[PDB]
Amino acid sequence: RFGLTDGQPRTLDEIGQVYGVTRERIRQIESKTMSKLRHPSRSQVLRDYLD
Amino acid sequence: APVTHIWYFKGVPSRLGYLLDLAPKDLEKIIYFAAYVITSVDDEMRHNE
Amino acid sequence: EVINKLGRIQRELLQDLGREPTPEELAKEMDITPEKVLEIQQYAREPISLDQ
DNA sequence: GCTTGACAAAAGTGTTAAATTGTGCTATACTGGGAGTCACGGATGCG
DNA sequence: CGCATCCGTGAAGCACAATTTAACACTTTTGTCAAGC
Repeated sequence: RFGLTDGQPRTLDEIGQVYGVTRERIRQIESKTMSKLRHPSRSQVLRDYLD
Repeated sequence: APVTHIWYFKGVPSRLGYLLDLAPKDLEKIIYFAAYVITSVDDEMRHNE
Repeated sequence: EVINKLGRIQRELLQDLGREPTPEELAKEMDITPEKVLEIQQYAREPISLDQ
């Protein structure tokens, strides 16, 4: 999604079709990941770069 | 058009002048469009009678 | 071209009032608005040498 | 572990207008600039 | 060959053609949702 491994950001459907899921499924799992990672318990380590 | 490096046209000694056996002023006149110089001549019209 | 027009007008109009014309006076005769005149004056700028 | 469909915002196509950039042209006659020196070693030549 | 003397260097204004910007309608895609199967 963010292209961290290659540098090319990808749209939803473009990475939904590499697996066997729709674009909205990619959106749903992305929302899950954003909700889980955004929580302070993990963001406390990553925040200090530009807190 | 061709061009000659100034460091060798003059400098006491003038490397170009010594190389070609021309005085600095004579060489200066040729490089800088002030006098003509004969590049070569054919003997077939010098020793032909 | 327009830079020369501006320069000549600025040089000439001084005798009318005894001051170096400002953007208002210049615009009043160049038929252009002050902001464009300021842009022209900036555009007429020339680079200085580092070796000074 | 995830689909159908429906809406609105953002990413593209294309035509047109406006501005921005480059080359040419002007016919009385006029015809050649002007700017604030000495000291050093090396090439030439004299007997 | 032994050295002196001269020599050059350094220190006024527009017309028309072509190119380039950035307006806008429209199209497509991308992101988003409740409700749900």
